[PDB]
Amino acid sequence: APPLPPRNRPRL
Amino acid sequence: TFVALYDYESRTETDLSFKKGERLQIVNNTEGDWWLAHSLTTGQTGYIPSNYVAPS
Repeated sequence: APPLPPRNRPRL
Repeated sequence: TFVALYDYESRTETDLSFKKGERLQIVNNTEGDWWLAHSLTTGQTGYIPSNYVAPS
């Protein structure tokens, strides 16, 4: 399994 | 009908942690790499890491 990716976009 | 290949540990209350082999009903998968999944076992919403799930 890969490293947790960035949730869709960075907050704003 | 997606399947979490790996177990995901939600770090916030806006996401649901799943395990390897857990079925998750994908919801919105057009934002980025994370999509909103709905667990059918209990019936709760919770984002999910797409890199950990796959389309069956």
